[PDB]
Amino acid sequence: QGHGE
Amino acid sequence: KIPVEADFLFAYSTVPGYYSWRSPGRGSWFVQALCSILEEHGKDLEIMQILTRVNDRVARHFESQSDDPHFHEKKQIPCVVSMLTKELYFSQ
Amino acid sequence: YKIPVEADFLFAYSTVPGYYSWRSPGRGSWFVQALCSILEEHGKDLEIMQILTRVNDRVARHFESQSDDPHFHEKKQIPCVVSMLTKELYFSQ
Amino acid sequence: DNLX
Amino acid sequence: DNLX
Amino acid sequence: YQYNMNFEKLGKCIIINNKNFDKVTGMGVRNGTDKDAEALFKCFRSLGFDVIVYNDCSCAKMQDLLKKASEEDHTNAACFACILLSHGEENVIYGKDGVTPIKDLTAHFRGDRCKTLLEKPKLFFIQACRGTELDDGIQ
Amino acid sequence: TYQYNMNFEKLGKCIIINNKNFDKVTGMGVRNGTDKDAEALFKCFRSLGFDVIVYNDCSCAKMQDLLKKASEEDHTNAACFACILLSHGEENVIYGKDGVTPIKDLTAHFRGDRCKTLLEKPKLFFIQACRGTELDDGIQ
Repeated sequence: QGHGE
Repeated sequence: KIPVEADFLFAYSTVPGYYSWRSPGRGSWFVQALCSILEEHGKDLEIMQILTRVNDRVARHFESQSDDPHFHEKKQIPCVVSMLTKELYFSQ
Repeated sequence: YKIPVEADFLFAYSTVPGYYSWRSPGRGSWFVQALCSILEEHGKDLEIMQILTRVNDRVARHFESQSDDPHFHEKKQIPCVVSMLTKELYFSQ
Repeated sequence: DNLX
Repeated sequence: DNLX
Repeated sequence: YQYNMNFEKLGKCIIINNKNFDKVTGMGVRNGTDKDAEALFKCFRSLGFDVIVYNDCSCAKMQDLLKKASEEDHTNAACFACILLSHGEENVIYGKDGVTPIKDLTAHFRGDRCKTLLEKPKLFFIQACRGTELDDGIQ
Repeated sequence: TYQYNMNFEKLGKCIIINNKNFDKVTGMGVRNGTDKDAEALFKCFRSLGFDVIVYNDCSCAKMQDLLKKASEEDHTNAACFACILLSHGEENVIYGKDGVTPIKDLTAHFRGDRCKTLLEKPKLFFIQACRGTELDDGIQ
């Protein structure tokens, strides 16, 4: 999945 | 080989030794928060993100009430214990 | 309008409650080995829980105790993360 | 509130 | 290995 | 880097909702708990869990329930979930008839005691006290 | 938002307590390999941008004192606080050369109401130590 600051 | 104790996650409503609050009309703080978050992000955030947002909601959007001065205006912070070995998403 | 005195703490334990923690006289404790390794590769781009989660998996899948004594032979370990954090922690920007 |  |  | 969720079943979810306790335990009625239960029954349902609720369980009941669940075949499940709502103290929860160590309830799912859940997340959400301390907050 | 505000003059203090030697009385042995952990940790955390400090063979009181003073220092200019404990331990306890002390008393120094300059800031504790005598035989 996408996890981003 | 896998540690027999691996992949467990305990999401407590409060830290060890402390009390855990529960509104007789709206239900406990932890569950209220866990539900409001799961209901909006349960399917798009990793379990730890979910539970961390629940921690903040139980810590900021809640404060005890009681005609007893000793139990008035108390606070609460949940406690997450992860022995998980991967990211957890309830989807895909 | 207040904050819990216990909030914002995070305890990254090398092992779970009631268990021993393994350490290699030559290479150092497993947990620390794992932690540093991961931190070196992702310390500045992964969230703390992602980092520690990968450390758990690493400790769990990359280590097995060696000992002459068969009672302490081929045993495993799993770290334990306790979060009271109320936000995502990143060591960058 | 109550205590659990 | 040792124990801690 | 992600738990494989590709199974036909997300998993089972045991919600234990203890509201009423035996006058001997000394604990009072946990009002609003039924609201939590129902609230949880929907969330976890929406998530994909085949949830079932049990009310005012005895410590034995809670043990058998979790024991049996662990002895179920989770081959086609991604994970497992369990929610405990009750009175509690450090390391333990109340049954309508007393207190039982949380360790015993959960130990049943250790890798060497439930193969079908090996390498699959085992989730426990616990709403209950863990002592008698209070947090007075700050600022 | 959802991320701890990391925009401070400095990331923060990183206190490492490297306990390798213990008084014969404690019955604890020399923790060989701890110097390597301490070295790798120090480098690692210095790398992150933490101000690293390493203490060695600490007495129980020294550990209590060392942390208390740190909680009294001014943290206003730091994003967070980190402490790493490398030593012997049993459930809820860590060994000093002296003997045994509660982990809770060690960390309590930084609770919201006792270290206001770290309020709303993340307080991390990495702990390499035993917490009992059980062993994991693993499975599969």
